[PDB]
Order: sequence, then C-alpha cells, then structure tokens
Amino acid sequence: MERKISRIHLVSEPSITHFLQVSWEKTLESGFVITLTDGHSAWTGTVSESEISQEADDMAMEKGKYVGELRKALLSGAGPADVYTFNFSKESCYFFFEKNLKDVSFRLGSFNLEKVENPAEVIRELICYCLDTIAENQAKNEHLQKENERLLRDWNDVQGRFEKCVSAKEALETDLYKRFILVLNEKKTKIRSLHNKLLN
Amino acid sequence: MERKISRIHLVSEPSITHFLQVSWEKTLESGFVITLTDGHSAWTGTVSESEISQEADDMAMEKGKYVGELRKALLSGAGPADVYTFNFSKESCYFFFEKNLKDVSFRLGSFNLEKVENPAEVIRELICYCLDTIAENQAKNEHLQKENERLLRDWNDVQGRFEKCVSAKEALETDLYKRFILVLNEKKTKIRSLHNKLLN
Amino acid sequence: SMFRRHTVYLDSYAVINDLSTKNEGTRLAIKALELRFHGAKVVSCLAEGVSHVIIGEDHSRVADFKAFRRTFKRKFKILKESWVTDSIDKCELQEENQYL
Repeated sequence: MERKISRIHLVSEPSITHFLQVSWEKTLESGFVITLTDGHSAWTGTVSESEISQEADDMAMEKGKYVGELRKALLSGAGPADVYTFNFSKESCYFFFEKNLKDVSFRLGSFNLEKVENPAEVIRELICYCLDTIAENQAKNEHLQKENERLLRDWNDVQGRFEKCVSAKEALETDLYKRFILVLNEKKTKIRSLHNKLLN
Repeated sequence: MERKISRIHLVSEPSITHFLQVSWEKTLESGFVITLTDGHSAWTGTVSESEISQEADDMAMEKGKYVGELRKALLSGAGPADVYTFNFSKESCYFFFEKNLKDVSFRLGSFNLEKVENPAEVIRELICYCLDTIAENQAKNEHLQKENERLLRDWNDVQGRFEKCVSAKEALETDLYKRFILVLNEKKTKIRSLHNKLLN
Repeated sequence: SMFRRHTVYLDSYAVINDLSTKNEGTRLAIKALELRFHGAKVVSCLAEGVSHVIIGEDHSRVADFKAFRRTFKRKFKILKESWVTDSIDKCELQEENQYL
C-alpha cells in the first residue's frame, strides 16, 4: 500500500492550487482511490478494475498504454512537452482531464466523485504522511552520508598505499641499477688495463 | 527563513492531533512565528526578542537555557525522557505549554494566538512546503547514492590494480638480478679470452 | 621499463604550469600514478621535453593543447584512456595510430 501527493491546478480556479492524493495497493491496474483537497473541503473517489476496463474498451486503445497514460497524468509524471488540463465541476462533482497536444484537446478519463463529510481527517492524514516521509528521508540521508564518508576515507587510504608502492619500486630499481653500474665500471676498467698491458 | 513542523496532542482534545509550525529568521533567540492548526481552522501568533527576554528574566536564567528548553519543547527536540503538555483555550485563544516531571509541573511558556480569516491558505502553504522538502530530500538522496556507487566501483577496481602491481614488484628484483648476471658473465668471458690471448 | 623513453603529461590541472590548480580526478590521478610506477616519466610542468599528452573525458581542453603544440618545436600526440589500459593488459606497447 503506497500513495502519491501532487499539486493540481483547475481551469475554473487557476489561481488556487488543489492537492490530489492517489493511493493504490500494488499496481494501478487493480484500482486506486483519488482524493482532492483544497484546504477546506474534500472529495474522495475510487476506481476498481471494472470501470478502468470499460473506459479502456470504449476508447478503443490497448489497455497496456491506458494505465501508463493515467500514471503519467495523475502522478505528476508529465514530461516537458506534455501538458494535461484538469476540470472538476463542483455542481455535479464530475472530474475529467484531457491532454493538450498540437493545440487540440483529447479526453482521457472521467470520474464521479463524492463529497467527504469530514474534511479535517483527510488533511490531518496528508500532513502526518508528509511528516513521516520527511523523517524517513532524513534518516536515509544520514545513513548514506555516513557510508559516503567511510568510502571516501577508504579511497584516500588506498591512494596513499599506491603512492607508497610506487615510491618503493622506484627506490629499489635505482639502488640496484646504481650497484650494477658501479660493478660494470670496475669490470670495464679492468678490461681497459688488460688491453693496455697486452698492447705491449 | 527556517521552518519546523511538529505534531502535538492537546489535553483539551486528546482524540485529535494538532500541527505546530514554528518559523524563525536566523535563530530562535531573535523571535519566531507559531501557527497551530487542526485541518479546519488555524491560529497564528508572533513572539519577539522582547517577550523571550522578559520570560527569561522572569525565570531568572540565562538566555541559553531557556532557548534550549524552547527548542526541545516546540521543535520536537525532546530527549529520551522528556514529557511536555500543551493546552489551548479556544474561547480566549491562549496556548501554554508546560514540562511535566512527576506531579510537579512548570508553565514553561504561554502565548496568545489569533484566529486567521483564511484558514485554507495556511494549510495549503504547509502542504506545499512539506512536498517541496520531500522532493529536495529525494533528489539529494539520489545524487548521494549515485556518487557512492561510483566510488565503490572505483575502489573495487583500484584494489585489484594495486594487488597486481604488488605482485609484479616481487618478480622485478629477481628479473633484474638474472639480468645483471648474464652481462657480468659476458664481460668476465671477455676478460678470460683476453687473458688466454696474453698467455702466449 | 616499457615506458622509459615515453614521457607523459596529464591534464589534471585546470591552469597549465600552475601547481595550485590541482584537480580531484579519480581515474586520471591513479592512472598517472600507475604510469609513473610503470617507468613512464610524469612532469607537472609542461616543458619542451614533453613527448606524450593524456587528456581525460574533458574535451574542452583539446583546443588549448592543439594551439600550444603549434608553437612547440615538436608536436605531441593526444591519446585516450583505452590506449594505456590496453598496453598494460597486453604487456606491450600499442600503436598510437589506433588511439590518436
């Protein structure tokens, strides 16, 4: 059981911003409950498999993409080039949204909502859920920061170790080569002396 | 413009949860605005440096201790064992909070709030702020997770690279020794040939 | 000693010929360290003795190096990271023509 909260603007009242909360169990196919709030009044509705299936069948579209479009629209997943316009008539309590592409409207879905007699409870639940999410995110961020610090320390130690190794290899190589050049110089001096003696 | 949101259980109405929003400019000492809401109506009030100083003088204590107590009480900074009781008289709009330790109590603070003409606006602002905080925290967590994954991959590769370098370091010295041996022996063979020629 | 005669200059500094502009390159720094450990000569200052130049995934500096090499008597070669990795893996030098 999870849910998503988004900000929704209405054409009737563009200045005022409403809140849309969509709650589902495991996946949008089974169903979902949508709550619309304005801070003073609340509306609630539910969509089960039958209604979504009938709406998809009527629209003559593959059911595999209707769920995707609904998710993109109602979960604030619209892209930069995608614009969705919502309209909620209070007199009949009828909600419906369309997609504005290429300067032509296109209906997606229509729902009938029912007023909630206790708007306070839904607002309180929304605020409590938001606070719980904030706390969980803060704890996760703290743990992740600790892990990042540990990883950075490990990386610095590894870099220092590699520097040590390169320095040691260079020192060993230079020492050995110095010894060898000294010995070879002595041998060449002996060769030159022997050649000079043989010249006689 | 720091802000904090907390949840409280008023003794007058223990069946419902109230939300306390404390907003301050730089530090709690300078002053803060406190808003108490329950989902339908909100009461706002202001506390200035003068009121804080007067209360501290009444207590006959330094500003630091009173500020710490206020932070622990209002900002949900309570420790493992710290009990606070909040009361809100609605008729006169008087909100006072006290610290309970056994039967003895202490009226830590007492302010006066005023009803807001527009209750929906403050609730909308609170929800919007909570959603923005959630989004920012999620973005930061995603960024840190990506960084940690990159660091882990880099460290994993570097460990093996360093191990291979260390392994080659050991064979370097034996290679160099076997390398010097042949050339030194060639020079000694040249000496032998020259001496054999000189034997005449 | 397979890189004894191949001195390599890395683009790990934002400003050339400036020791105070050290970067925090993750792969670049250790790659330069490995090159030095393997016998190559790394110089922090870009002088006339440089022979090869290595530039990371930051392509913004390619123009600067291409302009600098014009004045230089001898022109160095710009190579990518696959060259060094392949050379180490195969234990033998790879042709720069495939990695220019």
